[PDB]
Amino acid sequence: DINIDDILAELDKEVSPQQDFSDLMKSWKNERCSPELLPYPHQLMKRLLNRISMQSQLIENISMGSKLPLLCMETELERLKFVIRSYIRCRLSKIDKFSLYLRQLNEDENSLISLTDLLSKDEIKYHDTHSLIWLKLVNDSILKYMPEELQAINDTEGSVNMIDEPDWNKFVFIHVNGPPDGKWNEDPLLQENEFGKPCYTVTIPDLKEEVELTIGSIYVMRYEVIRDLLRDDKVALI
Amino acid sequence: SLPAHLQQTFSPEEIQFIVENEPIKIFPRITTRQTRWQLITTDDKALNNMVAMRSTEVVLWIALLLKQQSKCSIVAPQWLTTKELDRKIQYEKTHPDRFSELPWNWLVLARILFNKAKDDFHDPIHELRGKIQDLREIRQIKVLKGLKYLNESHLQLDNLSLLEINELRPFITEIMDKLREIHTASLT
Amino acid sequence: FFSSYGDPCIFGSDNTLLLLSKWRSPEESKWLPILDSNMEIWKMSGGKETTDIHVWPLALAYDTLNCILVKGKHIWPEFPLPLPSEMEIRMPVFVKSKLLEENKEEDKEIQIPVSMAAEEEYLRSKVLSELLTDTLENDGEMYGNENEVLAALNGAYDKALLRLFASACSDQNVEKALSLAHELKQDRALTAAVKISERAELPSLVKKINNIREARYEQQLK
Repeated sequence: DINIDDILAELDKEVSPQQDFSDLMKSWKNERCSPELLPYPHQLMKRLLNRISMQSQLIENISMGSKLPLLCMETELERLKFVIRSYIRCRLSKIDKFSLYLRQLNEDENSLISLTDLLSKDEIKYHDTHSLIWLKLVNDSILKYMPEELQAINDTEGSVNMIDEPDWNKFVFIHVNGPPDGKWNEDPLLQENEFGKPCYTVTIPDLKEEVELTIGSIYVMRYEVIRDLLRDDKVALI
Repeated sequence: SLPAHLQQTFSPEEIQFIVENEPIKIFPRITTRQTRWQLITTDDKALNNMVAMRSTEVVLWIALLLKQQSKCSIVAPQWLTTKELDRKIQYEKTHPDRFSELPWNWLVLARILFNKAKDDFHDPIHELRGKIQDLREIRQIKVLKGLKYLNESHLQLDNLSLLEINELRPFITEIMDKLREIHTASLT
Repeated sequence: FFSSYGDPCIFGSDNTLLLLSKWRSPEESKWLPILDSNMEIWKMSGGKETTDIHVWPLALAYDTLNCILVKGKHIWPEFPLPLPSEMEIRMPVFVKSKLLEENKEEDKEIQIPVSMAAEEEYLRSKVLSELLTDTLENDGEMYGNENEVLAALNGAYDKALLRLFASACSDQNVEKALSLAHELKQDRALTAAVKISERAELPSLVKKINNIREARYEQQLK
């Protein structure tokens, strides 16, 4: 019999502050779990901080001018500020642990990414000056007494490597979202399993093995194996 | 800098905070439709356009904020009823490996609504408190069977709740990491 | 009680809701059956006779009944007051035996032919639009937006008719399809009907629809 659902669809059809907070929640949750330091959202933070300032002035103006709407506005601003506070504290904690690694990544002239791409201006200031403070402390206290072959602080060639770096093979929990627009027919990686949902396929190279990541199922997976799909928002960390 | 207990995981307070951003259905006892709310992380139209005893949808934290006072009443989710919970227990017993398809926030939302909104249910609350317990016990049996398959490569989970995952996270990931270290050391 | 727009309404001992239409015009005033509670509980129960359940009405808000769902011996509520429920009106068109045959987890609500659903929607849209129109014609808008609801009802009305029309075309009943085409309002819908007729491979009906579209375009130009 004659289908018309498409005829009805074509007949029938004839950035926001809400979205930014969802992106902030996404960034916060991903930053907490992942082993590496993810790149800073430069644009989002500018817009959010401006909005916070304007809302604060509006609350003051209305206060100086029913109680309940003010209640809602005040506690909403508290809820918004808490997330940003937690997020920035986590990022600074990551910068403490990978300071020499980030410095070495910046000193490499052939690096595919610059340190200013990855970090915010405040983070750059913190990294630079904190490294000098720590360096002065150990340089005078310990290294002043060592012979010239052992006076380097970031030595790679010694019997133990003095530089730490992320564990790229850490296990993480994931939830498979698919492409964000619902465009299952457009995603080139998204093949299909038999009589069911679409899926992605990944190769785990130490074992020479494959797995199928169906939409909507949860997995415990190595970080490096799923890094590209995470960067493309095909999956989200639980 | 960050506390030691927050290096790799979310505390239950953060889990409650995450769940509180979801929408929920309410009956208001006052009309706001013709100051205005002027929120910045949500829609603002719904709260500005309320009419008494007309059903509407808002975020859960504002819903609990209103229900603190006379001004509001909360409609329970449809899965949170005796008939549906009976069917889910039967599914759990019937399929001895699969987890039943409850929503990702079922434990958190049940233990919020039973405290803040004990008066707004239709079923007797002393039966719901029993059936929630039955579901959690059966799921714990199924979890204890699954921890015999920790391995060097991966694992699949389905319909396991957020709080249930967060409860187990530091054990699964640690033991799995050490099995990986032992295996790769023999390859190198 | 009176509706939320002053229409007279009453709930019968048969547990049916009746509304008086066209009361402003005595040669056109008429009583309309707009909702049967028993039929709703029958479908809700999966086609079962849960006579332990009773409906206690409260008030009518536009298209939706406010009511208490009472269970047990006594067919009326008690203290402390249980919370109310909300329920939409729908036209009485269905048959139990036919819907059981169409249907043929154990309590799952019975599945209905698309023809019945579209028919019921078109009737419900028509009645709702007429009542709202009469209200606006005499008493105007209270709030400044009810015309938009009336526009939505007209869209739903043509949409329901297009599905029924397409069914008639798929059955190749040109006579019934043409009779249905007269009842469509917007030329958007008539254009869709032309496309539907092309899919049905009915050039005679394409011709006659375009005759109607040209005639109605002339009436629109006049």
